[PDB]
Amino acid sequence: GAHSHIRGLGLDDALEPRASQGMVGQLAARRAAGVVLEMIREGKIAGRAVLIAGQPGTGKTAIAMGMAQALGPDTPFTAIAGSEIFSLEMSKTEALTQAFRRSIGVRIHTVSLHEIDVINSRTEIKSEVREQINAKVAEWREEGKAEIIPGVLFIDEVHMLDIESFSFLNRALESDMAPVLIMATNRGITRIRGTSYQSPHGIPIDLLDRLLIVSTTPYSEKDTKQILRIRCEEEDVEMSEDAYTVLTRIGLETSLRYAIQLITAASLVCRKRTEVQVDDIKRVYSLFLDESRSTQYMKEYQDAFLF
Amino acid sequence: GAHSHIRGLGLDDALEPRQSQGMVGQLAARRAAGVVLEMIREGKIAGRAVLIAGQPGTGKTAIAMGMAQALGPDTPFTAIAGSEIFSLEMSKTEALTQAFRRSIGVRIHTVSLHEIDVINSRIKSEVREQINAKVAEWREEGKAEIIPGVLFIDEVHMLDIESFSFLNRALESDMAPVLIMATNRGITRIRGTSYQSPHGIPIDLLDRLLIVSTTPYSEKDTKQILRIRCEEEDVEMSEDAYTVLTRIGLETSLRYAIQLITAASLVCRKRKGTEVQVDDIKRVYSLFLDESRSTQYMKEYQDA
Amino acid sequence: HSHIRGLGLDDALEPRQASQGMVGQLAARRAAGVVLEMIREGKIAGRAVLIAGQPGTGKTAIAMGMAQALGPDTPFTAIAGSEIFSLEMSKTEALTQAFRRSIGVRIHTVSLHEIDVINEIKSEVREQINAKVAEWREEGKAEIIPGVLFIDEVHMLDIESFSFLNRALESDMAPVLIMATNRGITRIRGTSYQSPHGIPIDLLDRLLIVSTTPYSEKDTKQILRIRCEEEDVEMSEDAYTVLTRIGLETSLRYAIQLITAASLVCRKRKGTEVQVDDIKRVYSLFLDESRSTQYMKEYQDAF
Amino acid sequence: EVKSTTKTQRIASHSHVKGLGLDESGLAKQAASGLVGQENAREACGVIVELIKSKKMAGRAVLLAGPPGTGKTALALAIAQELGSKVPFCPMVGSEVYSTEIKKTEVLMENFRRAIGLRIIQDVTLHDLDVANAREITDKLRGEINKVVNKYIDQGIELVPGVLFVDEVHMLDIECFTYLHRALESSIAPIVIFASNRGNCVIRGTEDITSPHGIPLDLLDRVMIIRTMLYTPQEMKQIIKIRAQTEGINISEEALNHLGEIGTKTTLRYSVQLLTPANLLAKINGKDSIEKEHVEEISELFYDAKSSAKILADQQ
Amino acid sequence: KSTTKTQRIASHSHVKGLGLDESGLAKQAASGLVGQENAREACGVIVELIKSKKMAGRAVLLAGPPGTGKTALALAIAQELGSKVPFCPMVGSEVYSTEIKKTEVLMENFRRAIGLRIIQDVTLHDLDVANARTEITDKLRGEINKVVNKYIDQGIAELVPGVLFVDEVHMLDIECFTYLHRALESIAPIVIFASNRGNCVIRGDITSPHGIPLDLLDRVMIIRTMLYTPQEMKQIIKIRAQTEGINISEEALNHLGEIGTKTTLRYSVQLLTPANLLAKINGKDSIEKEHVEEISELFYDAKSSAKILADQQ
Amino acid sequence: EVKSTTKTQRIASHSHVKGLGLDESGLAKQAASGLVGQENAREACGVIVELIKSKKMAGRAVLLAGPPGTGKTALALAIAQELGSKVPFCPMVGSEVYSTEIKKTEVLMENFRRAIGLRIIQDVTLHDLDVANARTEITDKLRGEINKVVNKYIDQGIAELVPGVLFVDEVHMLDIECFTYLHRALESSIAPIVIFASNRGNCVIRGTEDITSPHGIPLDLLDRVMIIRTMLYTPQEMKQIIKIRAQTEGINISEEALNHLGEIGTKTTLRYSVQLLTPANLLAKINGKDSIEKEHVEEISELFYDAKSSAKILADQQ
Ligand SMILES: Nc1ncnc2c1ncn2[C@@H]1O[C@H](COP(=O)(O)OP(=O)(O)OP(=O)(O)O)C[C@H]1O
Ligand SMILES: Nc1ncnc2c1ncn2[C@@H]1O[C@H](COP(=O)(O)OP(=O)(O)O)[C@@H](O)[C@H]1O
Ligand SMILES: Nc1ncnc2c1ncn2[C@@H]1O[C@H](COP(=O)(O)OP(=O)(O)O)C[C@H]1O
Ligand SMILES: Nc1ncnc2c1ncn2[C@@H]1O[C@H](COP(=O)(O)OP(=O)(O)O)C[C@H]1O
Ligand SMILES: Nc1ncnc2c1ncn2[C@@H]1O[C@H](COP(=O)(O)OP(=O)(O)O)C[C@H]1O
Ligand SMILES: Nc1ncnc2c1ncn2[C@@H]1O[C@H](COP(=O)(O)OP(=O)(O)O)C[C@H]1O
Ligand SMILES: [Mg+2]
Repeated sequence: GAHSHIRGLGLDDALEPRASQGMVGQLAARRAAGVVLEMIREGKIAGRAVLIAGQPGTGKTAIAMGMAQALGPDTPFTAIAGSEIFSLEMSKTEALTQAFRRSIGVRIHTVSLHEIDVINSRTEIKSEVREQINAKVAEWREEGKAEIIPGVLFIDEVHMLDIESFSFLNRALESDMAPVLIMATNRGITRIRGTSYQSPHGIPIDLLDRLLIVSTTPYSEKDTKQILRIRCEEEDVEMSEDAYTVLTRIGLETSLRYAIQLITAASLVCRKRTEVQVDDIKRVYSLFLDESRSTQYMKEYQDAFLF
Repeated sequence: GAHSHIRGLGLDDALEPRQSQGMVGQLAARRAAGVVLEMIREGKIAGRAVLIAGQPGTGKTAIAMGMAQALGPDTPFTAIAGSEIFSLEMSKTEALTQAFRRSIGVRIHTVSLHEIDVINSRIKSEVREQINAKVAEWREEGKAEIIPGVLFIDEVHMLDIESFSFLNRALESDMAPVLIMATNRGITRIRGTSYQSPHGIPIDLLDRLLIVSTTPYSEKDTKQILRIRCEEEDVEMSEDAYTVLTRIGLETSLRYAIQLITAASLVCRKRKGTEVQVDDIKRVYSLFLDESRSTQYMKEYQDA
Repeated sequence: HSHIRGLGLDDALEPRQASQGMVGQLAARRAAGVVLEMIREGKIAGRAVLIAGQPGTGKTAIAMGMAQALGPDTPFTAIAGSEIFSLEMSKTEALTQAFRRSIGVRIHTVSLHEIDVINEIKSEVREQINAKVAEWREEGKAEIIPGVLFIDEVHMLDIESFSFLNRALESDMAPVLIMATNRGITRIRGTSYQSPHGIPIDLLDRLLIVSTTPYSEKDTKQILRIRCEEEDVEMSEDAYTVLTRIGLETSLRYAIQLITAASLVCRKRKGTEVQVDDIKRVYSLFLDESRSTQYMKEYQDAF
Repeated sequence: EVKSTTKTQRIASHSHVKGLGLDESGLAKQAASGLVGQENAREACGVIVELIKSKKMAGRAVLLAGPPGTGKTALALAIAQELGSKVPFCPMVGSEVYSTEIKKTEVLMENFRRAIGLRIIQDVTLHDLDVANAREITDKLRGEINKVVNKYIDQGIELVPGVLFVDEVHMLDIECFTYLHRALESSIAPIVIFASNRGNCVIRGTEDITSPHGIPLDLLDRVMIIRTMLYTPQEMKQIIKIRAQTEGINISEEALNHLGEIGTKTTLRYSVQLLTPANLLAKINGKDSIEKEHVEEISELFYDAKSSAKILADQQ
Repeated sequence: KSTTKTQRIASHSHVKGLGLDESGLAKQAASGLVGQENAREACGVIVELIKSKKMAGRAVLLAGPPGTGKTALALAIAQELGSKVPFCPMVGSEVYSTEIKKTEVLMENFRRAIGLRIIQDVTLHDLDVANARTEITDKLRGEINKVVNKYIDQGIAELVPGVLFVDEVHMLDIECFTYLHRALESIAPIVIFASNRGNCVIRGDITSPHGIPLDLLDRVMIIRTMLYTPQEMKQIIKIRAQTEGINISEEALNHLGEIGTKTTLRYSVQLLTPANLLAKINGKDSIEKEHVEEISELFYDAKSSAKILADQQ
Repeated sequence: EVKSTTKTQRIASHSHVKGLGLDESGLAKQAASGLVGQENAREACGVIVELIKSKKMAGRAVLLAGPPGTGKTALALAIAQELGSKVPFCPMVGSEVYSTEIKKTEVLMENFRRAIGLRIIQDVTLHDLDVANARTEITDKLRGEINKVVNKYIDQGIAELVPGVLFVDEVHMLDIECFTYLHRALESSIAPIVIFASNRGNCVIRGTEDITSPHGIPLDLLDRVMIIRTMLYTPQEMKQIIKIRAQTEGINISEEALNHLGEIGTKTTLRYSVQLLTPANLLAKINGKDSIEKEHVEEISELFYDAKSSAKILADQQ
């Protein structure tokens, strides 16, 4: 796993972020997420939704994973990408229905609405089965046999979604059984897919006006160093103290995502002859590019093509 | 009715405009409309069509109304906008089909072809097939007579080529209504095409049109139109206010000046006033906006 | 055509300027000859042909000669890129039909398409004939000779169309592919991406491109002569010069159109041969595309 | 005794709106019936409620044109509250018609049914009966209710057409507008108010064709336009104070003044939306009301759309 | 029953043929036609070509300004071709229908352009409708063809393929040109296209002359039409008035002819009927200079009417 | 009892590619295992081949970014060879998924099946077993039976499932829907290694129309992608590749003609140069020569053309 270290948000009793629960830095976004958790607990989350604005690799997925963990240890979490709704074997809304149903859990021991639906379908998924389970769970909830635990639906790259998909989200959040919708994006003012209109995050204004927007800023040299040290532990990789300094500087230069991609690779270069050194970090840097170098060389080739 | 005051074109047998029958001003278009009326009555209108080119609210809808009214009584009429044919419930052709079947009447009162279709609908294609062959059956006996009227298609620039091709086909019928079209746009591209053309109508159709042009009304011409509509709305107004409202009609819109009459009587009424005064007007103008002031206020916000 | 019976090449692969009907276009004919030997020796596997040049440089003519220099029984199908866009036919169905038309079976030679016609065509009929043709080839009763498939205006062909040709050339019974275009760097139809000759880059990498040079006075003269010697229309030497002059100011295709029209004015004037008078009058009567657009631009610009 | 389908969430932020708040002459008081300032728009909304009642709104529609957060939704709810209490109100957004699951005709029809009701006193709507007699709402399921409703009317066992608020009007395609125009022509139909924040806009379902607020001129001609204006920090502070009273949230004038000056830099919606998380952060901090530093914290913890769009763009 | 669309051929009633002498030279005024000599002479060559069976695969394009007899010439080609030849005048845009498909729109106009001599002069379409009258199908077409074919094999009837005139050709799409390509490649009629435009994008970025693709234009012969002299304008208007039965003065003819050169020949001719009715209301027999001047002021040409709106904006 | 349905006309120009040409320490030799030059990419490919063996490629794919004729499909074949003998390699193009007759879901599935195999001893792919049962078509129900049979052999302990390499070229030609299918099937344990190739920089993702991303890959998948760079060859490396290319073809050529064919590659592309070795050899067979001299090489370069040059010739004329 990649978020294997995350066990919550690591905030104290006053929701103040204490490095804790597998979290490193990102204090402003953690306390903000903590406020969302209290707004959920009271019951003021209804009508509203959450959005994590920030650059790629700034902890957006980790914070929502922490948000689900802090809510409960037996609570559903469904991480999906904007592009995942555009599938050959499925519909845009069929992927979104499955994403919502995966997030709503049933206590009897816990089981999501999707597992209950997938079981009865296999005995894609006939719509008649879904309308039945909905009425069935409603009676079970009424009598007191089953308890509904609304989970967390994390949708990253939310700028890929269209007006038809945002319409679905508005209809699904209208349910009482509805989970907490934590969206995320790397985009500013872009056009809303399916329309000729430009908007912040590529989200329509009718949904923006109900959003709890949080911001994630890139990590410092000290923050980046601990994330890579926590990854080395999770990947059982031994590295020299000055290799961390070179890897983090590369992690600041390019990305943390790429720095983590280098951890796995740089250790097998060390396994070719004890502890990963600066030259193993430097060798694997020339061996594997970062997207910013990959596009630069292609631009340099296409520039000389005009000469 | 928005045109309730119209009873005809207000023309003498010498086809000169009285400057009558509900009409005021627009001397040019009123005379040309009478000439067009003569062609229909003389049966020299087949293959041909009419097009009233003019700025919004300069007579076009009323001139076509007055044309249908002067052609005698019980003459069928249908006033549809170009955008009306684009429906979620209907099809582009089916919407125009119903507009054509509405402007064609049958006399024993005069029952339009669309009314007959209404009896056998919740209109299905199988329904029209039975009725059409039954009308020619009533034509052999001579019991019934086909009296087609006027189909006024305003905002014609909205019509695409699939619908313009349908018009050609629909106008080819022996029993066909007189097609009167209206637009405010000059050289525009034909919807569905890459090519430009005057009024957004295909080149082939313009070579059949009896194009008439409506010019803007002067202060004296606007004051009589506003007087007629005031009298039509049972709204007694001060002559000081008739001036202010006509000034708003010239500076803004006639469609807007008429829009303020209805609301001005209520402002006057609520303050237990006798007749509508200038301060009822100044207020209703400050309360309700006109598209020009409405858009400029939005343009002034976006820049900030 | 009706004059192109082959390339007109010697044992050492060298054109003669006037042999087997072919006139001029030496380098391109010799380039075309090298392809013939690659088809012959069996080294045309996973490769295709393209002929690039201005309209009327004998691209279609060289394609006609290649099949004729392959045998007098070898099938030939010359489709245009603008002909796959049909109302009564799918873009891939028109290409399947053109492919099968290019693949002949021996008894007498009969195309795989002519076998479908006797029996658009259903995908059920296709599996039937293919299963029967698989039996005759194994037994020895019939001989499947893969012919020549010429595709002019190939810049018209879309992304799916080119993706079809890839699966169709993956066959062992597949015919040879020869394409033609007068366009340089053009966009690949069905995409925003541009490429040389409007062809996907992965197919261009497989093409054996041949360039055609425009004909000179003497080169154009023999081409017109041969066609006049074909159309049963006799004309003066003074008229031949006038017709080449026109055919070089306009195009070769337009010059050939004036042969049929000038021969008519001649007979109606009670003449033996077609003089200059019958050519210049027939030049003013019927215009070329280049002259036609010039007057319309003059009128539509002011109107 | 039946159920209510009413969208609670959509009208939760407007609970303080009890009507228009206009005196006998027709003029607006600064603060009355839950509404603060917005005098000219409230006064113009008065004439509309008069026009509906005097039966002079035939084929006519309304448009509220102003910047986002300037009480467009509040005034349309005020018109419903002015005609009488329990008079149906339907708050929809233009983008709601674009669903893969349900057809464009089915979305709109439901809203019109939600906007027309009947007093049997049983204060209920046409759509409330639809779900009750389906406990799928089809062409056949609807018609069965229409005949049942007609039977109660004929004898005397009362139809009340309400208000259908269509926000983000420019989002609608030309075909959606025709559906509205034909429906607005009927006598038993409800007054349709539209809301925009744009000028000359390209009508959806077309290309090239631009029109005021992206509304076809066929419809736009039979439309009464009311302008709504940006609130001052002072007008805003009065709204943020009223909302806190309605939610039972205690707050200091110092925090309120800062919350009001945020409304200037953001929207009236954004500031009021901070009233709840700040009240919750005070709960954690063991304080009764919201201090000036609680508002300043929730302003640092949470962002508006434009601010977060700027951060991402400036970082890149 | 003759199902010919009467209205489409109402402005060309006077056209009896090309009016060329035994050799092939145009007279100033012959067979209803005035001026347009080079085009009329070039049409005669095509008349001899079809009769020589040398138009195999070849099509025609009459290109020039609107109202320069492009439709009139195409009608005369059918007139000259033989005794009552099936002339069908279609428009490129006619295929774009929501009701019926392009295929059936094209087939209908094609069947309208192929006749049959049995002396009974009836087209394939005037028999297609006779079979159905609910709608013309492909199996129904086979029924008429089975009848049509036996007549020749019994020697009773002879087939006559005619003229299919197509104006606004640039309006047809890529699929429509492929349909025509098969049709021309056959007892098929002569496809005569007419374009008032130059280099045009083929419907369905690929620009080409007259909107016709290069694959079809390789087998197309172009005959240019030209604008008329004010003396030719007076003649054509006088012919139309003589064919319509309306009296008009030469003083008014100069003005009505001048109006035509300024606008179009089609619009000036179409001004005769209103000018006639203006005079009838005044109890007159003929049309004077004032009657023309009034109608020309009352009515506008689409070119100058859209100019007023642009002037006002 | 077995028959493979591999498209050899796709791996034709890679007959000399035995492996990567690396040593024990993981460094590339100047010339080894059929590959010349491209040392940094070859050293990187080895690190990938080593990671697939350690099983530390979970949810990871590879991207080769470089100009045409830089050995992208060559290195991908060498990856499959260096994985082991008879390891399944399936090369495809982004265009291939587009067809009006065959649905894109089936095209992607066909190539996915060719990229996974079994080891009993007769090495064959899962697509070979799909067509064998069809004496007609391949449906989902047909695959359902074949998979149950294929798993039963592993459930008993007869044949090990050996997945290999799935090489995808012109990745910018794939659409947003195609990318989801790849990413969802990439997560699978028994799935092959997906190798992408790009001669483009920042590109508009197909289906988005407006959205741009590096190499036309939606960022969700590019985060899981390992990038390796391919560079243009030095004229020394150029002659070296063409030399082995002539030897494997069995074509004899002078070192002087090799110098002219080598300099043409630098001017155009390496792919174009190797594609001149067959028309030149057959030309010499007509003249009467058992080797290729500069004469034939200069002639074929003047008679036959590359995309870039011929397109420029038409541009001059028009
Ligand atoms: N000459 C007139 N005499 C009497 N009433 C008139 C005259 N001209 C306009 N009106 C009245 O003023 C109103 C304005 O509508 P009208 O002129 O008919 O619209 P239009 O010019 O056809 O274009 P739009 O419908 O507004 O888009 C309605 C009409 O009855
Ligand atoms: N004039 C006002 N008086 C009282 N509350 C107001 C006023 N204007 C707006 N509000 C309240 O402010 C919030 C945002 O306003 P809203 O009506 O939704 O604006 P809009 O429709 O223009 O976006 C709502 O809670 C609304 O009730
Ligand atoms: N503040 C933090 N504390 C603890 N671990 C952290 C961390 N920020 C990152 N990480 C770890 O590195 C991983 C980087 O991926 P990701 O965070 O999901 O990027 P994105 O913005 O797209 O959502 C995830 C997380 O486990
Ligand atoms: N080398 C030659 N020898 C003899 N006749 C020749 C000729 N090259 C051309 N022609 C004749 O002129 C015409 C030219 O067109 P075409 O051959 O079809 O090719 P393209 O696509 O470039 O237009 C047709 C052909 O009969
Ligand atoms: N040379 C001539 N002699 C006699 N009458 C003539 C004539 N040229 C035209 N006409 C007549 O004028 C009318 C308009 O010409 P039209 O055929 O429609 O031209 P276009 O296709 O470009 O639109 C109708 C025609 O019969
Ligand atoms: N380093 C090397 N050593 C030996 N031969 C090499 C080689 N690099 C390439 N080649 C050979 O050149 C030929 C064309 O190269 P290709 O792989 O298809 O181009 P692309 O980068 O786009 O994928 C075939 C290939 O085996
Ligand atoms: Mg050509």
